[PDB]
Amino acid sequence: FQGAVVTVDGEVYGTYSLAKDQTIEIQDGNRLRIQNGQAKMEWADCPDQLCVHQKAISRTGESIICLPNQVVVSVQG
Amino acid sequence: YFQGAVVTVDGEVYGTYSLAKDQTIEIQDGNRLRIQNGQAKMEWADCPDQLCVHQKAISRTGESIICLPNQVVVSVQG
Ligand SMILES: [Zn+2]
Ligand SMILES: [Zn+2]
Repeated sequence: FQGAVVTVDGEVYGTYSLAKDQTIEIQDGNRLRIQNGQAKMEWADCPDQLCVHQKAISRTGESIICLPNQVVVSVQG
Repeated sequence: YFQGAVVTVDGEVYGTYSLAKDQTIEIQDGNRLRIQNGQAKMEWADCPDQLCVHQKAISRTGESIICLPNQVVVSVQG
């Protein structure tokens, strides 16, 4: 399956299918929304809010990162 | 203040490299980043999937290139 791989401090947190609408609360500091086959950072407690402003991802290799919270979201097949 | 490519390996910041200067960053033995014409691109990697090498060049704040097998994160900050 094609999913959004989430790593926190370099450790794989989980892999979430893009084909299923879901909301992932990543260790209280980030919230990922999977909707219509795309992953987007819906909310974050980081000061810069850069992760929240990155465009939704759906293609293999694409990523969303929250550097202050060491969160990496990546699309893997 | 400058626009640069922040490189993290295993969550540790290695450095920030100005996008305004053409340079090659050899990130340990597994990844090589090329800064050229104000853009950062993964030129080479020893990873099996080669996904980082196929990612589009980045130049805008927040944009990223990641090599998941080698725990390399490249991000534009500033
Ligand atoms: Zn963030
Ligand atoms: Zn790679």
